[PDB]
Amino acid sequence: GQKVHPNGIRLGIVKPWNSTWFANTKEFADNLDSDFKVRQYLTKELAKASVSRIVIERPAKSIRVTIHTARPGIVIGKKGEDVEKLRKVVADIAGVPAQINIAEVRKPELDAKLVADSITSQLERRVMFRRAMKRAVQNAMRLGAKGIKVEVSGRLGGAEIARTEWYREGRVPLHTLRADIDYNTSEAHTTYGVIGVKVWIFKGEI
Amino acid sequence: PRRRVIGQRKILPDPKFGSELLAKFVNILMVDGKKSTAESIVYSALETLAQRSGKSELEAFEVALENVRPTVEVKSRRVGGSTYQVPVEVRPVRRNALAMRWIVEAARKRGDKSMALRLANELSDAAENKGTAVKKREDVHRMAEANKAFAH
Amino acid sequence: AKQSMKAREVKRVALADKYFAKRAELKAIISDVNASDEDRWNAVLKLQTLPRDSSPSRQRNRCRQTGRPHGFLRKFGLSRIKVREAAMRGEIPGLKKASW
RNA sequence: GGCCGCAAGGUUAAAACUCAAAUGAAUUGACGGGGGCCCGCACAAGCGGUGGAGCAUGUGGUUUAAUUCGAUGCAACGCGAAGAACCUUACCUGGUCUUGACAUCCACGGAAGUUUUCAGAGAUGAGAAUGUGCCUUCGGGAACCGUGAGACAGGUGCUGCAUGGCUGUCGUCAGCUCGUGUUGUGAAAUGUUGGGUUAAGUCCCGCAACGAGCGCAACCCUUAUCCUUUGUUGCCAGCGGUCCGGCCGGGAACUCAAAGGAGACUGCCAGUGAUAAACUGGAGGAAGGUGGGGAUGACGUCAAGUCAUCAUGGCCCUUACGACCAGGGCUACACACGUGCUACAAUGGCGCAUACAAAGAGAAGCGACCUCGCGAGAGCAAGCGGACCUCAUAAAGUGCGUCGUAGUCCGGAUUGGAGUCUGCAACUCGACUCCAUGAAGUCGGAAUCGCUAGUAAUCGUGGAUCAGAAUGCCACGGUGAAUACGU
Ligand SMILES: [Mg+2]
Ligand SMILES: [Mg+2]
Ligand SMILES: [Mg+2]
Ligand SMILES: [Mg+2]
Ligand SMILES: [Mg+2]
Ligand SMILES: [Mg+2]
Ligand SMILES: [Mg+2]
Ligand SMILES: [Mg+2]
Ligand SMILES: [Mg+2]
Ligand SMILES: [Mg+2]
Ligand SMILES: [Mg+2]
Ligand SMILES: [Mg+2]
Ligand SMILES: [Mg+2]
Ligand SMILES: [Mg+2]
Ligand SMILES: [Mg+2]
Ligand SMILES: [Mg+2]
Ligand SMILES: [Mg+2]
Ligand SMILES: [Mg+2]
Ligand SMILES: [Mg+2]
Ligand SMILES: [Mg+2]
Ligand SMILES: [Mg+2]
Ligand SMILES: [Mg+2]
Ligand SMILES: [Mg+2]
Ligand SMILES: [Mg+2]
Ligand SMILES: [Mg+2]
Ligand SMILES: [Mg+2]
Ligand SMILES: [Mg+2]
Ligand SMILES: [Mg+2]
Ligand SMILES: [Mg+2]
Ligand SMILES: [Mg+2]
Ligand SMILES: [Mg+2]
Ligand SMILES: [Mg+2]
Ligand SMILES: [Mg+2]
Ligand SMILES: [Mg+2]
Ligand SMILES: [Mg+2]
Repeated sequence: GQKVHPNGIRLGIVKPWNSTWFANTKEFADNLDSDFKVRQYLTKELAKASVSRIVIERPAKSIRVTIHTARPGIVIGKKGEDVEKLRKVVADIAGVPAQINIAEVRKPELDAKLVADSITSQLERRVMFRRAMKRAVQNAMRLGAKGIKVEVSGRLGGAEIARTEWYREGRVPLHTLRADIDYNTSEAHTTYGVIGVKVWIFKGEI
Repeated sequence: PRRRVIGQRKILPDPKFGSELLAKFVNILMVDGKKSTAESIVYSALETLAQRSGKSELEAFEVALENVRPTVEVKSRRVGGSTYQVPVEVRPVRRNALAMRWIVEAARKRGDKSMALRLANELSDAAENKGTAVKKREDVHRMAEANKAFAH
Repeated sequence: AKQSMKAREVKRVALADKYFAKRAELKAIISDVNASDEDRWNAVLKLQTLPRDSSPSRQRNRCRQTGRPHGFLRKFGLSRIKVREAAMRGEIPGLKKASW
């Protein structure tokens, strides 16, 4: 059968939203449209910066964007010569003045998005999927994670028939609401087609 | 059911007679959840019958009730393609239920002008063994009489 | 959808908001009860002159991302599929699964 | 062929030709018109329907220039589509374009826009005035318009049997595995079997097994009882005035609103039980053994559905399988099926008068009051971004009168005349109003569906989509049953 989104079912319990502004009906569609464009752009340039999440907030007639990254030095640039240009382009796109903050991600091997992106890159570079999946599981578990599950599906190895394979260690109780689960996905465009990757990481009870 | 967990549900007494049995009769006669119409109809019929008899509503209803209620029925039991018609007794609550249901269904099929008149005429007839309800009871009794060879 | 449909929608919006005021004034003239039927006839003949795409009724709601013309929701500006996709990632503020 | 026999036949006993296997024992599943033990509106016990009539709507077939495409046993058929006059539109006929309706690169004339006229169904072609700037090292960079080439753009074209993502179903069924140890030459087994018990691989005891994971249960939302804080636009018990209007002065008791707590745990009593798990009953309490309802869908099955939400390998077209416009079609019609609505009446039809809800929406919007019209509506026009204003008198119910069993004072299909509103535009092909007309239908063959309580049945109200267009879909309250011996 099908499973519920691990993020969606815990938004009122343990997980917070990625957008934290208020608006009436007349502003709502425009706000989502601008947020979509901003996130797409920052994803476009900052690909080699290992950015996990982009939080967008709208205090009053302005905007504040906080990006979480594992390589803050390359994002910042030289004494801030890049944050200002990114700020100016975001201000151009959104139509309001902007301010940008950088948050460092300690232990980047415990973030599901980063692991998914790493696995995708390795698959693109022609690496055997079992090798990469086992490395991901070992790296996550050595840093104190309570559990990790990694699933890869698609036309594996260039075969004529697609299939799905997954590995798991620890506890991953998806039916427990209060539990802290980070779940995220990625796609790889190999010479034979697309390969999908999903990662679940279980951290703590409350 | 397979579990045998149910109990029994409480029933309220009738408005102006203080009787549960009349309330059950009203419920049997009700359609679509319109209880007020059914209770007015039954009250009118009972009043007319009491006037045309003189005893009361209560024991007149009771007297009609002993004349329609059954005492033994049949149940089917498949064996090898055909069916045994085994006779079994009826509990008193089921006796009352069957009597009231037969009475109401017989009264619904008549050609008078109002349902109150239909019910009053039918129940007055049944008070002394002339209606279709007593005929149905006699047929049930006869059919249960024939197949007593399988009554263990 | 096709890029042609998106171009057509953009052009229709442009023509509509370019001719809004003139359409308003001609329609106001026609809708009046105290006037001259000759003026009403002239106004009717003039209203047909404008390009058909200037009518607001010629525009179809579509998803801001994919262009799907079915399943729109006015509150968000997206069809059902994209609403669910975005809402499951916490990108729509205050929205969550309901149960009552 | 020989030998034997009355015969039926016995006995000794080949070859050509043809295939890549045929066969024994044991292992894991699946199946049995095999055997035990359980469950489920599965039967039984009851209530109301469908299959017959008229109409709405989807499908098959036939027809057509076109009737665009997909879903098509359970698990397709009021399905994608939460709303086809033009647009949507993907289809047909005709008229037009070729670096192009939509992006980047180079060269050149360049404001952006505002009214205009002729020809044309429009696409488009030609023409007439006007602002021609804005930071600017006066070199201009350039929001953005036209021309010239190619590198390219474009494809709702094919393959869901090349794929990602998403969904249906078995099934909210109680199952599905792993590490180490042991047993077997081995596929494998044990654990996960046995006695009780539960809704449950739920729990207790024994055991060559010892432990662990995903499932079950708990954490989440709402409803039922009480407590504390705050009282406006919400409330009015005790006081003063009244135009009888909580209307005013006032009060924080009460309904109510929304934040935070208590509460239900087999907690206590009795009996059985293997002193265990547990089971039957009782007290208190708003609620008793999972109190009610929702969310939550294990490992997998069906090469199940979706290349037309999107993304994508490979194939295919490039003055056309890409692009623009007008008109038409998707709404046809000897017929067959699915899902619905309205009826066939007296537990009713009609007339007059009068009680009692919940939930929700509102700025290119909801729209009161007053006037006109029999009516749909029209004119003027307060209030509201809302516990304040509008939508917006709830209906079934109740009291009085009539009709008195008739194809009717039941039923409201079809048809003629006159209009209203939205919209450039109601012929094909919209909804609604008034007058006239008054069809089949008297409870439905063989068959067949739903439901265990605030449920079935019946009566009204709101929302999304939306210029206009619900008998469909998603929500909310009023009245309120029958039956369950049993497997
Ligand atoms: Mg496209
Ligand atoms: Mg439209
Ligand atoms: Mg011989
Ligand atoms: Mg012989
Ligand atoms: Mg064999
Ligand atoms: Mg064998
Ligand atoms: Mg068996
Ligand atoms: Mg069996
Ligand atoms: Mg039955
Ligand atoms: Mg029919
Ligand atoms: Mg079709
Ligand atoms: Mg097909
Ligand atoms: Mg349906
Ligand atoms: Mg059309
Ligand atoms: Mg698939
Ligand atoms: Mg060994
Ligand atoms: Mg098992
Ligand atoms: Mg086993
Ligand atoms: Mg065993
Ligand atoms: Mg056992
Ligand atoms: Mg367990
Ligand atoms: Mg659960
Ligand atoms: Mg008690
Ligand atoms: Mg008790
Ligand atoms: Mg297939
Ligand atoms: Mg498939
Ligand atoms: Mg198919
Ligand atoms: Mg296709
Ligand atoms: Mg057209
Ligand atoms: Mg159609
Ligand atoms: Mg009538
Ligand atoms: Mg009749
Ligand atoms: Mg009429
Ligand atoms: Mg049940
Ligand atoms: Mg209801």
